[PDB]
Amino acid sequence: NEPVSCIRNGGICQYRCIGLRHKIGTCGSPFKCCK
Repeated sequence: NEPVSCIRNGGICQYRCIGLRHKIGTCGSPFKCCK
């Protein structure tokens, strides 16, 4: 993928995210992109 996973943006990944955290995409499958 040219755009690479959401990690390229500099955000972090986690298995699950809570409302408090915001997700703009999915870092990976076993994790999600959240900040």
